[PDB]
Amino acid sequence: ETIPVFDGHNDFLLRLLRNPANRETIWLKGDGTGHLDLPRMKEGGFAGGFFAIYVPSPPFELPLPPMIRAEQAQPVALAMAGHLLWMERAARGRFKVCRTAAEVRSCHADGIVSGIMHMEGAEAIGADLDALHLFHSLGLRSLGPVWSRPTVFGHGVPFRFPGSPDTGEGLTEAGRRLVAECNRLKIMLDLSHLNEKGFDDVARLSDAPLVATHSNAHAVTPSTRNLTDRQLAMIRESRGMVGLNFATSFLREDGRRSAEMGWEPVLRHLDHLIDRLGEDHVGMGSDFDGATIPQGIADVTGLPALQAAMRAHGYDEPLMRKLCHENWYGLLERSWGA
Amino acid sequence: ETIPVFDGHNDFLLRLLRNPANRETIWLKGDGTGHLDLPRMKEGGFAGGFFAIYVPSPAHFEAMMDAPPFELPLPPMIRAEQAQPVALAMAGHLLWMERAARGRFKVCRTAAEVRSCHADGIVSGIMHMEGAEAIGADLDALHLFHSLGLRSLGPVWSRPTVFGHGVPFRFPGSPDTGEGLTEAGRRLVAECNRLKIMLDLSHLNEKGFDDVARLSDAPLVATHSNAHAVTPSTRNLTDRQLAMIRESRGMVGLNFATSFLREDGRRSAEMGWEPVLRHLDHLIDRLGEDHVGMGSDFDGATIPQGIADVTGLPALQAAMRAHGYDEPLMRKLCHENWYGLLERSWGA
Ligand SMILES: [Mg+2]
Ligand SMILES: [Mg+2]
Ligand SMILES: [Mg+2]
Ligand SMILES: [Mg+2]
Repeated sequence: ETIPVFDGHNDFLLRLLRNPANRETIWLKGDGTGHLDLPRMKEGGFAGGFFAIYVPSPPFELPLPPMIRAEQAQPVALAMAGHLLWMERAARGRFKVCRTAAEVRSCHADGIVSGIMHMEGAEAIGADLDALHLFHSLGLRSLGPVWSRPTVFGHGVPFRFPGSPDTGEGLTEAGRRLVAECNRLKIMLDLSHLNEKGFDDVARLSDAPLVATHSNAHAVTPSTRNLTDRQLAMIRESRGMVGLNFATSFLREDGRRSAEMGWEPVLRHLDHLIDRLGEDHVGMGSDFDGATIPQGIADVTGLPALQAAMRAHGYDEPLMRKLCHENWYGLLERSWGA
Repeated sequence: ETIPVFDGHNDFLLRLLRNPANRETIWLKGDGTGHLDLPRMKEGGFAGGFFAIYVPSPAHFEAMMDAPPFELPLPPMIRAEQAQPVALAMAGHLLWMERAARGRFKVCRTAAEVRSCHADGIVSGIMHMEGAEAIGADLDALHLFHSLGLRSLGPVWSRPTVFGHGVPFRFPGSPDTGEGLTEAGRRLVAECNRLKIMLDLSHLNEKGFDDVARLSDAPLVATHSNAHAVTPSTRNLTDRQLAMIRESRGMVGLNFATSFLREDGRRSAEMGWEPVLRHLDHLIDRLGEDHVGMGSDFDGATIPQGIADVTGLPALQAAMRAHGYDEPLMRKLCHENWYGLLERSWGA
C-alpha cells in the first residue's frame, strides 16, 4: 500500500551527462550511487516525474555564477534531452516521455514510469525565443526561466540563509516575452529559483496556474529558495501547485545541509503548505539527485518510509493520494488542458 | 501552363542565418537578392521543397571555379559542439517561416502532408540536414532532430565528418575521392533506415555511396546531383551510380549549378538550355521517367541566366516542353516523382 508518487523535479539527467559511457548501467541497473535509477524507482513506488534539463556551471551565501549564453548552453541541453529520449528507447516500454496530461494518467494506470521533459534555467533559449519552439517540438512541457544564476530573461536567487527571496531585479523584456510565449504554447512555467521580483512579474503576466516545482515554506525555513506566505497566497489564487523539496537545507529550521534529521521538519513544511495553499495545491518536488536529502528518505526507495511518516502524522488516505500524485495530475490538466 | 514544382534542395535558410534581423522582410517580402522568398515562390510556381540545414565552413573559391581544371581543398571537420548551435539556429528559422507565413507555408513530416499542401496550394517544406556535423557519433541527436521534424539527411557535405567523407569540388575528376563510411557512418545509415529518415547521397564520395548502396534498405537518393557522363564534376553521378539508384527505385534531383551542368564545368551563368536538357535526357534515359526531378540548389549555387531565380521555373518548363517532354512526363519531373519517392522512403 505504497501509493505511487509523481514527483515535481529530479536531476537524474545530470548523472548521465557526467558519465555517458556508463548510461546503460546507471539507468537500467543502478551504479549503487545517487538517488535514482529504473529498478529503484520501481522498488520505491516512483510513478514518474519531471526530469530536468539543467546546464551546470563550472549563516551563509554562495555567490551567483556567471551567465551562460545560448551558444554554450545549447549543446549541453541537447546532450541531456538526448539522454532522456535514450532512457525511453532503452527501457523498452517501461518508461515513457509524456507530452500530455492524458499520457501521464495512462502511464499511471498502466504502471509505466512517466517522465516530463523540463528545463531548469532557460539558457539554451535565445532572447529571440526561436529555440523555445524547437524544444517544444522535442517534447519540452515545463520551463523554469532561471536557475540560481542570471539569464537574458531575469534573475534567480543566490543560495543564502537566512534571507528574503527579494534578492535582485525582475524579468527583462525578453523574460516577459518568454512568459507570453510559454502561455501560448502551454508550456508550464516553473518559479523555483526565480527571485521575488521575477515571481511578481510572472504572477502579473501569466494566464496559467503559478507553479514552483521544488520549493518549501519560507515561514518555516527562511532560505532565499523558499516561498513567503504572500507568494503562497498568489499561488493559491492562481490554482497553482508547490512541490516539496527534500533538500535538508530547505527543510531544517536551521537551514543546515546535514542529513541527520527526523521527519518533523518535512511534516512542518507539509503542514504549512497544506494550511496555506489548500489540500489540492501541494505535492512532492524531491530534487532527487540534485540535493542532500534526509537520512530517513536517503534515495527514491525511501518514499514508502516518507509515506508512513505522513500517515502517522494523521494525513487521511484521500489527502495521501492527492499529495503523492493526484495534485500534480490535476495541475497538469489546468496548465496544458485535459 | 506552369506545373507546380517540388524541389530537391535549397539553401534559403542560410540567408536567414546570415541576416536574422531582417528575416521578416527576407522571407515575407523578399529583399531583392538571392533566388527564393515567399512572393517569388508563388510567382514561379514553387510548390515546396527540401530546406537544407547546412553548417557553413569559414571570393577565393568562386574564383577557382571560374577557370577549370580546378580543385578546392577540403575544409576542416566541424564537431557537434560547434555545429549544434548553428543547426539549431537554422532549424529555428525554418519553424519561424511557418509561424510567420500564417498558413501559406507548412513544414511537412509525412508524404500525405506534402500531398495535402500540393492540393491546397500551400508551400511545403521538408526539414533537411546537409552534412551531419550536428549529430554526434553516438546518434543521440539524430533522434532529437527527428522529433522536431528532420526527415532527410546527407551524412556529409564536401568536408570530412565522423561518419565519412565528402567529395572535394573538382573538375574534371572521379567521385572516387576518398575513404568510405566510418563505423559511425554505418550505424547512421542503419538508424536513418529505422527512423525512416531519407538518406541524401549528394556530396558523398564514391566509396561512401557504395557503402550506403550495400547497407541501406531504402531507395537511394541524391537530391542535387547531375550526370558525370555529361559533366565530369566530382559532384556528379557515374552511370554505375545511376544503375544502383535505378535498381533501388530511388531518385535524382537535377542541380541548377552551372558548374555541374556545363560540359566545360565552368561557373559562368552565361549559358543556354542545351546542357540542362542534355543532363535531363541522360538521367531520364538511364534512371527511368519515374526517378528524376529537380534539385535546384537555389540560394546555394550560381545558376543559368535563363533561370536566374525561382521566378525562372516557368522558363525552364517551356524549354523542357519545347524539347518535346510530354505533359505526363512534365508532371513527373516537376513534382510527382518526388512525392512518389517520399512514399517509398517514409511510407504512404
Ligand atoms: Mg535540478
Ligand atoms: Mg533546482
Ligand atoms: Mg545546400
Ligand atoms: Mg549542396
